[PDB]
Amino acid sequence: SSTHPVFHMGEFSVCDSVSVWVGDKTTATDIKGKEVTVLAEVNINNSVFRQYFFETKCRASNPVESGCRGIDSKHWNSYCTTTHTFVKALTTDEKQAAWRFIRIDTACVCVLSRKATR
Amino acid sequence: SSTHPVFHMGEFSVCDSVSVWVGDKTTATDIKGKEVTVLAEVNINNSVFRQYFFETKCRASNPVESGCRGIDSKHWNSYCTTTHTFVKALTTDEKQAAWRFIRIDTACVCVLSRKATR
Repeated sequence: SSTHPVFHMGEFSVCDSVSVWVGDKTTATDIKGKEVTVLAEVNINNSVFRQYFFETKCRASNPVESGCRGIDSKHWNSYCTTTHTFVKALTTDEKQAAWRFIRIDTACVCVLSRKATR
Repeated sequence: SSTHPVFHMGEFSVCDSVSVWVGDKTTATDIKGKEVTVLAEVNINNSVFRQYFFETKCRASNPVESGCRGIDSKHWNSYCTTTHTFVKALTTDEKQAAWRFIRIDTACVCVLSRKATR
């Protein structure tokens, strides 16, 4: 059936990623390597904001049984790597809410390798 | 010459992306569609933090003259789309610094299309 305009003449990617705005994140690692308790809402003094985090995870580490879709999996070995970044969030290491930079999954990238070790 | 272990037996992606931590971002659009002046440092009351933004842009919209590297550009048409996300930043719409959600470039994804219009 030709009743499919490729979703939206595109949109599909080499790998399937899922981006979720997580607020129920209770723990995250700061850039300094500190595992801290993350707050769903930022309580500064008299202001509460729902911050949330856009965590883009890999739905599949290998959309196809060889690597990524479209990729010549004979010369190129592929896998979906979830990239971690450090985001400015109000987090508490114990009983002190402070603005830190915590690692969240920002994207899911398909990496290519020539599958040739040296 | 075989003096190349594929950089790090991988790392290379279908598309070339550049992730920069920008602090000199003076303007950004809030999720509500408000063009606001972005501050390099967040001045709340008596606390100044250097926030910065991780903007991952596309170094090339088409790494190869057909689509993306490895992709069968005969059945799949490809191009690198820079994904925009809204990040919680202290921004001023004029003379009021407030925590808003501004669109930054978070990733550069290679999208695939069957190059077949319906």
